[PDB]
Amino acid sequence: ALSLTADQMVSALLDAEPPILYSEYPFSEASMMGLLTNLADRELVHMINWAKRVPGFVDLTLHDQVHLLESAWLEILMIGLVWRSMEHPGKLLFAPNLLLDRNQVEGMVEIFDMLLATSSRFRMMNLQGEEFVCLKSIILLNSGVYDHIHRVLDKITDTLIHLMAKAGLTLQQQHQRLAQLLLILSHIRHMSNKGMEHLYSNVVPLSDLLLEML
Amino acid sequence: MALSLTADQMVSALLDAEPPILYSEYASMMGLLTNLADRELVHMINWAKRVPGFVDLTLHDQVHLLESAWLEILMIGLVWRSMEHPGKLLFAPNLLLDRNQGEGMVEIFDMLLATSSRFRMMNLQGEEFVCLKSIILLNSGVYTFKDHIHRVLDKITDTLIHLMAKAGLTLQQQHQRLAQLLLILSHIRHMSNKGMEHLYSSDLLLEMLD
Ligand SMILES: CC(F)(F)c1cc(F)ccc1-c1sc2cc(O)ccc2c1Oc1ccc(/C=C/C(=O)O)cc1
Ligand SMILES: CC(F)(F)c1cc(F)ccc1-c1sc2cc(O)ccc2c1Oc1ccc(/C=C/C(=O)O)cc1
Repeated sequence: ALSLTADQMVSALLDAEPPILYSEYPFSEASMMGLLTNLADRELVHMINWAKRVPGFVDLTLHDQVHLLESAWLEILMIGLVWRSMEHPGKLLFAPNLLLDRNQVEGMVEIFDMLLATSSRFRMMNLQGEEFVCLKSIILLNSGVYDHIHRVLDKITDTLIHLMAKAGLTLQQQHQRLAQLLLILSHIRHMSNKGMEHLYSNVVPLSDLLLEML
Repeated sequence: MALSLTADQMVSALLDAEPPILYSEYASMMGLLTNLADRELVHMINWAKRVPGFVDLTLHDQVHLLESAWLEILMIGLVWRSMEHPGKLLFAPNLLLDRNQGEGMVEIFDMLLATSSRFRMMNLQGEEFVCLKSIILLNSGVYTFKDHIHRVLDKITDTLIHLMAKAGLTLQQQHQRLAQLLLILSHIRHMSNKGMEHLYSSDLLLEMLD
């Protein structure tokens, strides 16, 4: 974990990427929720396989692994959502067969627009895939900490910087972009909080799930 | 305007803009905190107006940023004051509450303690603190409304790095510490949302700015 170079870290994260799942082959509030709920359920399974391939995660106790996934699972789904929705302005790509707009469930339009704004921010910054997988790993490891983990987090920070330095950015630009990316995570946390609020205002067996994976 | 300020000039402006540490009046624990928060809000507006680049913004934008960040700013201030008091939160010098003094807020309290311990373990400096508080003000509501904000945010980033470089930290330790600090802002946002929904369980901002 702490032995990996920045390049080894990147390739390991890239190859550990979860597959793009499909929705079940007009919508109502109930039907829309059912599709999204089912999609998220099947995605959680792959998220666990991905998490167990994130450097330093399996080094943790099963107790800590459950706690980190329980806190970050919606954040991870959301950043995954806004990432694949980058090439679709004004639209969210939940699934290749499920591309929705603003007009496409009461109480969700606020978080929907927040996800759209985040996607536009990534597109404006021209977020790269190598940067995306680093941000996703950070979310997993940081969302539920409150010195092994912090050292792994520092390693991912070095990896991000390495990617920016290799891209030709000046050290000032490296620090600025790093700051810009990590501040977005605060907004992703915000969207998750509102999401966890609204959703639980069917798919929560991460403790159950992770244990049956063993 | 503020885009011409140096790192040291940015620090000096923020340090001198710092709000005073208010006192509590010499169950009803909520009443005291509500009153304290009310009086702190007035000074927060004065502080915000002195944050470099904040007055260059639309007033409606100034209001939006303040309403989105006001609890985050109150909390990071609390965490800052409580740094030298392990296991306690210093809402006021005469209002120092323990963990068990903290229905349901014991969760919010523990998160505030944990944040206080981290800043203590990181040995957060005052110059770093005022920068973090400035970031919170400018970043918390930027995705719920122009490019001026991001420019100002970029120079606060420049300021933070400068402070770390002056402290003697290596260039690797600089971006690592920068990352650690900003990741804590995510948890502060989390505490605010959890706090905001408990206060649940703001158009007067324009008046104070008018
Ligand atoms: C706006 C919105 F739809 F994204 C959205 C707005 C919110 F307030 C909250 C969540 C969302 C999301 S984002 C996520 C991204 C994707 O990769 C896949 C699914 C969707 C998921 O839909 C979901 C997600 C989880 C559940 C769980 C319910 C249960 O356990 O009973 C139900 C529907
Ligand atoms: C008490 C606590 F910190 F745990 C806590 C847990 C939460 F879930 C949410 C907020 C808090 C806090 S943090 C803040 C830090 C300080 O500088 C000053 C006061 C306190 C404030 O007490 C408050 C703050 C605001 C209000 C608003 C009431 C209204 O508008 O009517 C009421 C009480």
